[PDB]
Amino acid sequence: TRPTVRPRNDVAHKQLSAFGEYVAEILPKYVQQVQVSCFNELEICIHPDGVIPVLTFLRDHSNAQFKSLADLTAVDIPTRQNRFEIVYNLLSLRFNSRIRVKTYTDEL
Amino acid sequence: SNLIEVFVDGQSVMVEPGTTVLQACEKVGMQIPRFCYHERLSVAGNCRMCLVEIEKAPKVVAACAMPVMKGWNILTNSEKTKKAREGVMEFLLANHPLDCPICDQGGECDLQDQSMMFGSDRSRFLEGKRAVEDKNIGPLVKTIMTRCIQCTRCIRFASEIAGVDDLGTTGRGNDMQVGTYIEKMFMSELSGNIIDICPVGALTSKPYAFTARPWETRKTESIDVMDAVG
Amino acid sequence: PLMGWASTADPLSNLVLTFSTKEDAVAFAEKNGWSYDVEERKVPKPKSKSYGANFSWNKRTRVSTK
Amino acid sequence: RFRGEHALRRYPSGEERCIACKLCEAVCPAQAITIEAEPRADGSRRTTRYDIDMTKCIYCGFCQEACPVDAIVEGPNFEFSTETHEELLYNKEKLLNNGDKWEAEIAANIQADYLYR
Amino acid sequence: YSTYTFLDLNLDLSKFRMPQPSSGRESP
Amino acid sequence: VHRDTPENNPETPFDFTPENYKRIEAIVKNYPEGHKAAAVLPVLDLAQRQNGWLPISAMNKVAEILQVPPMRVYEVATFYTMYNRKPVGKYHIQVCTTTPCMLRNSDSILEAIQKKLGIKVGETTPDKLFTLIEVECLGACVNAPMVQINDNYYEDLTPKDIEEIIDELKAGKIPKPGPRSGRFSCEPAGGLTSLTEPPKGPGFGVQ
Amino acid sequence: KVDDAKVSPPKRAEMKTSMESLIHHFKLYTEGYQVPPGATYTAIEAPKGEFGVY
Amino acid sequence: FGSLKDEDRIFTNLYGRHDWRLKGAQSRGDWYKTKEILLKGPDWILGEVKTSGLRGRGGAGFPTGLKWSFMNKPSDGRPKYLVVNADEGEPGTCKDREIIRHDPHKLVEGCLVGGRAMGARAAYIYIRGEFYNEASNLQVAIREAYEAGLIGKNACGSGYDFDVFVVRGAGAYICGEETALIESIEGKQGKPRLKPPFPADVGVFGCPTTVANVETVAVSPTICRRGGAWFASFGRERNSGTKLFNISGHVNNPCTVEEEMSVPLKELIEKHAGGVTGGWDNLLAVIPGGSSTPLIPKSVCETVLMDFDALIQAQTGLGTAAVIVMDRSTDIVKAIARLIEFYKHESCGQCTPCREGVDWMNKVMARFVRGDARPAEIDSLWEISKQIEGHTICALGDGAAWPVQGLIRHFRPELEERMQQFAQQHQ
Ligand SMILES: Cc1cc2nc3c(=O)[nH]c(=O)nc-3n(C[C@H](O)[C@H](O)[C@H](O)COP(=O)(O)O)c2cc1C
Ligand code: SF4
Ligand code: SF4
Ligand code: SF4
Ligand code: SF4
Ligand code: SF4
Ligand code: FES
Ligand code: FES
Repeated sequence: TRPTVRPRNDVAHKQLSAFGEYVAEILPKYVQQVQVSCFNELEICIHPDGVIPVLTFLRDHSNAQFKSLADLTAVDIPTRQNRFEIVYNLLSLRFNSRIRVKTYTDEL
Repeated sequence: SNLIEVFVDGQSVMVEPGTTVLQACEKVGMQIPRFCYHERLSVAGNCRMCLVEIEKAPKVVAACAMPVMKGWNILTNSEKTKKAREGVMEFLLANHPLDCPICDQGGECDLQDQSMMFGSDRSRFLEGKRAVEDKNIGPLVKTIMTRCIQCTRCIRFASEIAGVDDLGTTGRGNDMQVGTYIEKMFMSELSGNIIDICPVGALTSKPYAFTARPWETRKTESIDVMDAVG
Repeated sequence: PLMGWASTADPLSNLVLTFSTKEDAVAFAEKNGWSYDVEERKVPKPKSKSYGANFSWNKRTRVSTK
Repeated sequence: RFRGEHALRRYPSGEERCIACKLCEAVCPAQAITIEAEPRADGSRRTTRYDIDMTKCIYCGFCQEACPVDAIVEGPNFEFSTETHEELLYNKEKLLNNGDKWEAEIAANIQADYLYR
Repeated sequence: YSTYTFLDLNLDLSKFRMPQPSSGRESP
Repeated sequence: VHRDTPENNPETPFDFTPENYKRIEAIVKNYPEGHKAAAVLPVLDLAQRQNGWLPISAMNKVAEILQVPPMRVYEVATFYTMYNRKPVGKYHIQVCTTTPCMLRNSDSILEAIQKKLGIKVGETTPDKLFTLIEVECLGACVNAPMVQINDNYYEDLTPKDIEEIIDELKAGKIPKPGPRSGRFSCEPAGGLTSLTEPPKGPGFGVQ
Repeated sequence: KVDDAKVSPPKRAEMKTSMESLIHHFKLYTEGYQVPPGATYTAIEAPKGEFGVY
Repeated sequence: FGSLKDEDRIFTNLYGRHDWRLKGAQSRGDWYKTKEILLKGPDWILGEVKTSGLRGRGGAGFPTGLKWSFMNKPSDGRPKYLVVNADEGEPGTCKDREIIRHDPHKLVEGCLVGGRAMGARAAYIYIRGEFYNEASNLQVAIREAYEAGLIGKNACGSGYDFDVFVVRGAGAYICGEETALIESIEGKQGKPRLKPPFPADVGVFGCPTTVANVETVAVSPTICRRGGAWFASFGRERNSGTKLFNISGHVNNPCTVEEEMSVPLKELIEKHAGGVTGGWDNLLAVIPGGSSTPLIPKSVCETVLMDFDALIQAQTGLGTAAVIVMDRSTDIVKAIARLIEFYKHESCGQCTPCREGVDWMNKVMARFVRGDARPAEIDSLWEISKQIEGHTICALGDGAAWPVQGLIRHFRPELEERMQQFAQQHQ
């Protein structure tokens, strides 16, 4: 628009669009929503039964290593009918990319 | 039956034949910036601060006071609306004193909760600022009529509900004041109720006057017992 | 009694939560299990206003001084 | 531009430069300031009580820069070390005394440094 | 060419015929 | 200047002449009744005609005539230009300065009035009656910078008229209510005649 | 400073002449900015490791 | 356009200036065929003005044959009135107080004739208070004919015959716009309404009326009388008829002028009779209209005729029909700056665009006439003129952009040399 406004690029906005298209195509037992963040990051909603396998799919592979766990965190949210929000975060050291795993839960 | 299907922002909504652009756009959940329009009063068009760019038209209209014809495209956010709201609300912020250290509506005033959200970014005047003088009305209403965006909202109050016809519009052009021409005091019941109506810091409270700014108070609702209706 | 600071016990005293709806409003006072009392939402009259009705031939709404 | 003991300046021949506009208390991050104004009898509004803890004071420089009328100034003297917690609470009529023990010190500083900010 | 003498204009012959008035009502 | 009243004369008084009350009958007969309700533009101006400048007690009087609130009258008298509230003179002179009158050599019909008269510019005379203002937009800029008076106007101005109209009114004469020189009938002057005749066969309304 | 003044405060010699400068000096010190919703994460090279904010 | 004329003859729509100005017996032109005109119905006159398609001389288009027939509701239960203007608010107009000067009998000729088209009840004409001697003779001109049994309340031969009620303002505003006149006809302060509520023939005094100009109804007798096949006389097929002019500014004889459509101003202004300034090799910088038209230099406007689209082919058209020039001695910036100074002393004060936007300019236009410090304020002053169009209610918002917006055009070294002089003087 002008100076002092962040310039975007459509390169990573297309690649990270195209990459995680087939993380919902090849495990459609667990992944129930994927959305692309506008600042070139990926979120992927995962049912809490798929806490171990979709990590385990990522953990070793030829196309998506993601071998560094940067940050595990947790957010609480009243008025959701399922309170909390567990958010995983990983790092593709071969590829320089990020993806977050947002698994909802409850107390009990 | 008896409605016009009118498209706001490219989205349908069904309004009565005879509402306004203001109320219809307030049905789908939008607030055009309002100055000269309170609900419980009459309607005037004398600040020109709702400017909707109606689609497929050269001109720009006021959404306060016009009907809604057969189904328009009420296009709120465009590149001609946003050149008008930014242009009207640089005008009135010129002839205006530089308070908000000491003016008592420093928490809510609508030259301040528009002018971050809508409106401009910097000033170009760069000297001027006419300065009229104050007076007294009563020992309830501190009156500093320097501030005065001249929206004619307090004047339509008196001719309305509180039926004492006492205030007026005195002058021509830039030279006009608002208050009573003779030194008559204005006092009845409902006389101190104008200091909610007044949208800037001209009419402000006399006993409360200089105590506390309104981001610190703790609002708890309650019911008052001095009278019949509660 | 050294300055005038309005000191206090009552350790809750500053808690507002923001719930989205009535349906999930009362669904939190029970799960932790304390009593409550519910207000109501109030939305105004729709209503009928029309500029141009301020000028009459035999009606009573006719404004001046503008 | 050093930070230290607090002060309240005043105009040429005195006016107590403060106007109780309530901003130096809304951006203390630590909520030290405690202002309670009142309409003073002449008509111009002033403070009655003004309280700065010297223990919750985290020494930002957010009071120094929020003030429109240029009054409350972090003054350049680290002379401190009192012996009682009952003492480091400041009133209004400490700060003025502490702000008129020098103004030859402070006004030599601000005249050098107002050109940047 | 006369500052006064408006009764020659106003009410001299325009008072005999107004006409009529009927002018309606509008009480209000 | 200001537009407020610091209590010179709340009760002046100023009541009308019984010749004037019957002229109020004719004005109300014109307007349709009910929305008649304000004949304030001839009625208040008739009060100016009796006095010459109307104080605040005149404004309170006409409210009782027309049963209006008084603030409905204080308002209207302070908008229009012709009404006078400060005291005035016997001859209230108007020098019509505008853009084309500036082009029509107002420069000598400017000051050199004060060199002719001896007062301050834009100001009343110090003694009684000469009060000088300047107005805009009355008719002909096709004439010279014309000077209106309280009953007429003086077309074709010049410093000789400044040497005359100021001079002859100090003795109380009538300095030519019209064009003092030039064309008496404001004609094209080279197109003025145009063969004066009956207008070429009236009666095309057969159609 | 970032120029567009909804994020930076203005100069001290600017909030003292003009009118539009107090309304963005005052109200940028009673309340803060207004930032749109949505999460984020980042990382820099802190001199012993990272430093990330979610 | 035809044959580039627009002549001047004696077969005109005016009676005569020097013949007789007092009361009279309505010799040849006035009251020639009196009752036979209004003997027919309204549709004989409705659309009859389409033979001219008279655009209207108030200061806009929207033809006066169309506003009387169309945009005219038949009846519901309430009366109707006529409001004839007579106020001349554009500076240096003089189109009025010349019609009232020598031909006052013609205005009541088509007052009763024009009101038959609407079927209105009464007639309210509105004269400026400042014109008092001419308006004194107007009420005398009533009693010459109206009192003589020719008009009202059933005269002559028809059930439709009515009066004319003369009022006066004082120093008002309501010249330049309607809907402030029907407010000031009441008694309120004349701060105008919105122009499309329900516009002026829906919501009026208490019941819907019309607003016309002096020669919008003064030509209406003879245009219904002569008609033709003459009503398209000069100009192109856009505008038709003959309109009244005036010559002011710098001339040997600034005088009243009468002509028809689309005459070139190079031969029209020099004629009748002297062009005493520089006819050529001076500037002869001309203004098309009264106040709603900015400057033009010695360029193609002298080759351009006076058609409505001829000036609209240029940057700004005008319907006030007022000509003012400034060739050599006058400063260009100095004259028009006192025309912006004019608008501060007439403007209403309701809308925050006009009020406190003109005074943004009048404070700084007086700086440019002085010659002062650094430029590029001009484009800022150009933007503010670009920022009052649809913002105000009445035309005086639109009539205050135009003398600014055209002075900023057409003229590069206006103050680029003047402010240079003060920048050199301070140096
Ligand atoms: C700059 C300007 C000046 C005007 N001056 C007058 C005037 O002096 N007298 C008048 O009756 N109308 C004047 N008008 C236009 C009024 O709006 C007009 O009288 C009204 O719209 C009726 O127009 P009509 O002739 O088509 O009936 C002026 C308009 C403009 C833009
Ligand atoms: S008191 Fe001031 S803000 Fe309120 S209506 Fe009057 S002028 Fe407007
Ligand atoms: S009324 Fe508006 S402009 Fe005046 S001090 Fe208050 S917020 Fe500022
Ligand atoms: S120094 Fe400034 S912020 Fe602090 S009390 Fe005084 S006026 Fe208010
Ligand atoms: S230095 Fe910072 S924390 Fe301490 S009193 Fe000042 S603003 Fe508050
Ligand atoms: S242009 Fe502006 S000031 Fe003039 S009448 Fe219209 S709204 Fe009022
Ligand atoms: S914005 Fe209040 S008048 Fe249109
Ligand atoms: S404007 Fe001054 S005489 Fe026409």
